[PDB]
Amino acid sequence: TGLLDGKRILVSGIITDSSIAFHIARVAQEQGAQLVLTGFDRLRLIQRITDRLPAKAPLLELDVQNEEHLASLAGRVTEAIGAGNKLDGVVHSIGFMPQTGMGINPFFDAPYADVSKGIHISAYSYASMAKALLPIMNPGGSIVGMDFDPSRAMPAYNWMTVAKSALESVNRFVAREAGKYGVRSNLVAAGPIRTLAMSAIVGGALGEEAGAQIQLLEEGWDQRAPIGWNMKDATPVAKTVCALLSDWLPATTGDIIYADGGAHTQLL
Amino acid sequence: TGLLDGKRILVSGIITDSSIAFHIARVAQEQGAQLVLTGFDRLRLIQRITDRLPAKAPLLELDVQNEEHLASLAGRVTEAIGAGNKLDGVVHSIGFMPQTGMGINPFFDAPYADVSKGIHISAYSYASMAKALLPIMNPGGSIVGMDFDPSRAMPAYNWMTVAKSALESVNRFVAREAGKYGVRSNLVAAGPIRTLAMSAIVGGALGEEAGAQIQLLEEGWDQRAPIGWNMKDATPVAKTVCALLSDWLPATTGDIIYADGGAHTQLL
Amino acid sequence: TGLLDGKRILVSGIITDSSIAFHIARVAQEQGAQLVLTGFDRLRLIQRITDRLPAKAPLLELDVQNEEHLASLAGRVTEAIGAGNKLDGVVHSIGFMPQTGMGINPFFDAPYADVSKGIHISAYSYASMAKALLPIMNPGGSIVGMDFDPSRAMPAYNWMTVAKSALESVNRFVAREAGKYGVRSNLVAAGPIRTLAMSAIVGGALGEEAGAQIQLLEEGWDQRAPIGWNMKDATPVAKTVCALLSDWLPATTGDIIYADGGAHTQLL
Amino acid sequence: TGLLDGKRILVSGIITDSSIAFHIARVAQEQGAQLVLTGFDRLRLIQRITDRLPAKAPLLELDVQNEEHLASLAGRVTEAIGAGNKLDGVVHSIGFMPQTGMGINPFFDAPYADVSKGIHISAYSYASMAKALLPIMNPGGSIVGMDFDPSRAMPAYNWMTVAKSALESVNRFVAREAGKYGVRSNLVAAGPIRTLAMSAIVGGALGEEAGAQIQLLEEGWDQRAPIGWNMKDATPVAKTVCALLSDWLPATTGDIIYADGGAHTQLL
Ligand SMILES: NC(=O)c1ccc[n+]([C@@H]2O[C@H](COP(=O)([O-])OP(=O)(O)OC[C@H]3O[C@@H](n4cnc5c(N)ncnc54)[C@H](O)[C@@H]3O)[C@@H](O)[C@H]2O)c1
Ligand SMILES: NC(=O)c1ccc[n+]([C@@H]2O[C@H](COP(=O)([O-])OP(=O)(O)OC[C@H]3O[C@@H](n4cnc5c(N)ncnc54)[C@H](O)[C@@H]3O)[C@@H](O)[C@H]2O)c1
Ligand SMILES: NC(=O)c1ccc[n+]([C@@H]2O[C@H](COP(=O)([O-])OP(=O)(O)OC[C@H]3O[C@@H](n4cnc5c(N)ncnc54)[C@H](O)[C@@H]3O)[C@@H](O)[C@H]2O)c1
Ligand SMILES: NC(=O)c1ccc[n+]([C@@H]2O[C@H](COP(=O)([O-])OP(=O)(O)OC[C@H]3O[C@@H](n4cnc5c(N)ncnc54)[C@H](O)[C@@H]3O)[C@@H](O)[C@H]2O)c1
Ligand SMILES: Cc1c(Cl)cccc1NC(=O)[C@H]1CC(=O)N(C2CCCCC2)C1
Ligand SMILES: Cc1c(Cl)cccc1NC(=O)[C@H]1CC(=O)N(C2CCCCC2)C1
Ligand SMILES: Cc1c(Cl)cccc1NC(=O)[C@H]1CC(=O)N(C2CCCCC2)C1
Ligand SMILES: Cc1c(Cl)cccc1NC(=O)[C@H]1CC(=O)N(C2CCCCC2)C1
Repeated sequence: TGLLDGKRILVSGIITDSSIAFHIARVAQEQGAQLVLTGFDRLRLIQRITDRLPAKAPLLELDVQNEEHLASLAGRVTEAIGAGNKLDGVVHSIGFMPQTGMGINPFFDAPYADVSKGIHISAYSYASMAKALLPIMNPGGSIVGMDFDPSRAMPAYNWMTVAKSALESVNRFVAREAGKYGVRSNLVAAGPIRTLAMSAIVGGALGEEAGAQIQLLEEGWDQRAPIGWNMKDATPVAKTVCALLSDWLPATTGDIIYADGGAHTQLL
Repeated sequence: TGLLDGKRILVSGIITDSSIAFHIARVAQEQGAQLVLTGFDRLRLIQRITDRLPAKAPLLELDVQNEEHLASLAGRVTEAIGAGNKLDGVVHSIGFMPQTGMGINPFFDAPYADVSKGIHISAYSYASMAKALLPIMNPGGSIVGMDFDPSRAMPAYNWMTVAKSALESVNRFVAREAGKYGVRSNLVAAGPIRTLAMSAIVGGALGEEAGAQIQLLEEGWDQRAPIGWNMKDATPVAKTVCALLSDWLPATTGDIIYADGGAHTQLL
Repeated sequence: TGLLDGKRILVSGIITDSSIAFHIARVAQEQGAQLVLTGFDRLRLIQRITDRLPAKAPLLELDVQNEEHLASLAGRVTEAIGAGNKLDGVVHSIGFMPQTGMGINPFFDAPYADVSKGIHISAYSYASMAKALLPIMNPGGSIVGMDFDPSRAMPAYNWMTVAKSALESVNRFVAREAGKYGVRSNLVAAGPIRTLAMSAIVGGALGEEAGAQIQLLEEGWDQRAPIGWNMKDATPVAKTVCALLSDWLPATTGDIIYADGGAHTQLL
Repeated sequence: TGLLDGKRILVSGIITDSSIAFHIARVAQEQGAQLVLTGFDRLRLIQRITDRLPAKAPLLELDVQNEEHLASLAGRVTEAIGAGNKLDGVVHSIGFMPQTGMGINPFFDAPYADVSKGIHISAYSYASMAKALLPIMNPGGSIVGMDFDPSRAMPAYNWMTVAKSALESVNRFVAREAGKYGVRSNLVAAGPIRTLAMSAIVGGALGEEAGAQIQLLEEGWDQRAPIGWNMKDATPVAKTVCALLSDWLPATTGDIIYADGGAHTQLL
């Protein structure tokens, strides 16, 4: 009697135990889902990480910039879940921007080759993955991607902000395509989560000013959030993704659900 | 093992079996919730209607323009659910605008006394009800109100649109207050639902042009919605309200969830 | 060869020499406009204030809660500008909320009678004034009102925020009506301007916490604004209103122009 | 005594006499501006076209994908306007998406190489051009780019919609950089303008369904616009760009001005 009992769900984006996708996978399994995981490049690492999940789940390789991986993905998923079975859910939890595109590196100095690679991985791939998986998704199914509200500019996030603006637009078009299959497509806009890399940025990995700016953003976020915001706790975000994967938001698509403590609704 | 197992939830706004709140109440009971209902003016009618719900629920009188009713409400609710028990949820499903404020009656001809009464009932009362009930709500609780997206003007909806714009603003302030209690506050923006009164408007009750315009809006809504929109089915809306009443959107507050088929995300 | 050469423009909302409308009137006259002014209650005061404007302008009494004043207004304006002449512009620079609706007074404690009076004056009156004046406006004309961005909640502004949310909605409907006359309707959303009353609030007139919160908002606004924000200078706002009154934004209506230093486009 | 008397303004994006930039250039010259034009690839054609403008203006080559052209641009502009003179304005009126990214070609079938080229030209280049020209812009100056509202998905516009979503985000970051120079950055979101290429699309150049869909969008736009919308008249758009280039919107930056008849403010 879990929220996702019987559902077959693909989850991308695990790379460490602090990955938002690790917590999405954990909560989905606690609620009865059967998972297929996808991982990029370091598959030995990812397998060792996902051994800590509450249940076993097959791990498939997927580099979203690799056309061969995308073309073979549905077949590999079907092999893993059994002929005649389809997916009920897909989680896109993938993002990347080269360091020239973030941090104290000036906005104008990011070469377009770098920005293009960030937009490929962070925005276009939401459409790539939907293209690959919709043919093996059931009616009533759900595609969910992770967003960070890009409606306003901010220090340091720079071209990643642009990539998220693109992703939000991509999501509204994926909803048009997915609708033909009876499938919903939505994003969860999360507040800041202190992953490994974010702690590295606070420690100055992308420059001192950038670290300082992110600490100020984190502090302000919890202040503005009427119910507070705990950057060390991804569980509320994971629960929100599972809500979208369930049968309980059946008339929402092309849309963005804010799991951010309510901060974006408050000026100060 | 229902979505709302053990939760005590107040539901306002039932007046007929086509009321959106009737379907919210039905689905919440199917998912294990224990309800207290509130009704306006025709309590004999409302009792006979709610006899058709799957489980029994006490009915309390509440005119939101009546200060005495509001001042006594928490005590009456506590009497109904038992001393030492509090509410986990509150549903505001209340709206009203005099006929001078809607339909073919010119926008400029609505007297302010009429508009004020519509705004009192449709917007201010969301704050009134929160004031009354927050002192008897548990941490983790949820206040939900019904919205119709007023971001753009449209024919005939006229001053009711203005009242909804006000309600959206009220909701962001109620979230600030509710947050002190560990309680969330959100609206569900539903697509058009063919209630009794809406069928009456399509039949020309507020003028012929108004009826024609609403039929065009309904048709366009289903067209734009990537997953379609069934104006005769309130269940998807009721499910969305129950999602917000559950524990599965714990980091959303001051916000608006669109249960509209995705229509507001598509231009055409 | 001023921006507004030959145009006849009604300007409401002057009460002191720090009124935003005083600066709108000054700049409009510097650019060639012929004005008619309207004033509320203290007409002797207002006349003495407007004697300092660069050119003479007739002053008419207008209490927007007074139906007789509204019903007679067009005739009084026509008397002042001459039979056979019409207005090219109207400026609404009127707002009010009782002190129970702002400041440290709790949001839930504002009586609806108070909120209703604030919404009447601050939102409904935009429609009242358009109703009164559209019959004596020329094609190509422009109605402009003053807004403070209410898209997010904030401390202390409380029910005035709600009134502005209502005003934004009203403006989109006034645009529908005005369009029949070839007239545009828009709002200017200004950043914070340190008028007499705002200095009084910073000095604690609506409670100490409220004053502290407004000083923080002011400081943050200038920080966020990419071109800065000078709360002591209403001229940039006045220029923006004159831009809307001119012939140079002929395809904008139902809309909001932000004269806020760009602050609403930046998170921090 | 023109709106732009004495101002030196760079205008990009002319390719035919139906180019929106041709009308921007014409109106700016009618209002006293001194222009420098930039053109892509067919410079003989562009020179013959711009011979029809009311005044002479030097034409410089600029392919925004060409790094050498960008690196040399400021020097070439300075050579054209005279050492010791700087620009007061820059107009970005550049867009491109390969045909795989628009029309009836399925959204999922656009190769990323194609999408990337569209985003390079249509979005990244707004930042490229600002980088190149800000060092030779005066305080009080203005950078303006052309937008088509991408807040909602729509048929056929497909990946160009995504590129515009990216451009809107880019504009908010360019505003941060430009602010250091005392320069504003804004976009004008225009309604549909029947250029040569758009007539070609209506005639079926990107598929029959796409042409049909654009005709429906055009018709609906004029219907929704409270003051109407004339797709054959770029002058209202050109005037709006000149308003932003003038001194009359001095507190607007990082923002979007809608020159669309008010259509985006109305649902129907
Ligand atoms: N951390 C936050 O503050 C935050 C906030 C809101 C949204 N998000 C978003 O959540 C998502 C997950 O981020 P995270 O914070 O968990 O970081 P993460 O580093 O743990 O996850 C990013 C993932 O993207 C994967 N990835 C990179 N290149 C790839 C490629 N070529 N093919 C496939 N996968 C590839 C990485 O392997 C990694 O698993 C991202 O979309 C991020 O933008 C993060
Ligand atoms: N029907 C739709 O298309 C639609 C769409 C979106 C949102 N909504 C909203 O959903 C909510 C419920 O509307 P509905 O369509 O179910 O209509 P409804 O008529 O069934 O419900 C409106 C309720 O408000 C109650 N009410 C009126 N005055 C009251 C007062 N003084 N005190 C207390 N209650 C009072 C009525 O008794 C009734 O129960 C409203 O907020 C409405 O604006 C409706
Ligand atoms: N000051 C700011 O920070 C700021 C920022 C953005 C928008 N605004 C808006 O600008 C407008 C003007 O405000 P201001 O700051 O210049 O203050 P102000 O006090 O100088 O102007 C408010 C005006 O409203 C008038 N008014 C009140 N009740 C009236 C009635 N019954 N009939 C007619 N007029 C009536 C007052 O006489 C006064 O002239 C208001 O809409 C305000 O909300 C102000
Ligand atoms: N036509 C409309 O309906 C409409 C509506 C809103 C916005 N817009 C926008 O207005 C702008 C101008 O479009 P238009 O309709 O006048 O079409 P247009 O074809 O006349 O202008 C597009 C211009 O981009 C130029 N361009 C393409 N690749 C380039 C490159 N590598 N380097 C430099 N310039 C390059 C072309 O030469 C051309 O001059 C675009 O941003 C477009 O997206 C158009
Ligand atoms: C919010 C912020 C600022 Cl202001 C400055 C720098 C960094 C951040 N926050 C992040 O980068 C967060 C949000 C986000 O999309 N990611 C991604 C995580 C995966 C690799 C690319 C970045 C991590
Ligand atoms: C959408 C629409 C148009 Cl366009 C014109 C007229 C009516 C409507 N739709 C409605 O009025 C719907 C949406 C809404 O808030 N209610 C309320 C139902 C309760 C009494 C007041 C109106 C019913
Ligand atoms: C921005 C702010 C906060 Cl946060 C708290 C209190 C006050 C304010 N700012 C104001 O009230 C500004 C903005 C505004 O509409 N007015 C109105 C001025 C006329 C009388 C009613 C208020 C003055
Ligand atoms: C609005 C629309 C639809 Cl719905 C479908 C197809 C085309 C369009 N409209 C356009 O493409 C308009 C708006 C726009 O950015 N351009 C650009 C003109 C320059 C080359 C790339 C496209 C022309």
